Amino acid sequence: TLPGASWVSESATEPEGVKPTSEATWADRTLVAEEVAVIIPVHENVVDDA
Amino acid sequence: ADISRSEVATLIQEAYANDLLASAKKGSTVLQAFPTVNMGTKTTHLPVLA
Repeated sequence: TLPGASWVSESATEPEGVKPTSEATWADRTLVAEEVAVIIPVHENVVDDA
Repeated sequence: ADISRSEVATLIQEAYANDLLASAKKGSTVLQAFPTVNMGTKTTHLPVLA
């Protein structure tokens, strides 16, 4: 989020004389490691005979 | 009255001997008698005059 300025008058006693307060803000965006995998089963005789 | 053979338990140990345990192993006889071939894969064709 971004802060916001305003136009201010000169006064000692009136609301339009006061410089307004405002805030930036930050948030979190995250990496989470997730597991992707496969098992490929084969007969040992097929691996020997290929 | 008297000390029995149960009355001295484990003062009389029992012995062990491997004298009768050995048994000579015998291989295949067709691997003795006939010519072998070293196969590289499941199947081999051998042509014969019919």
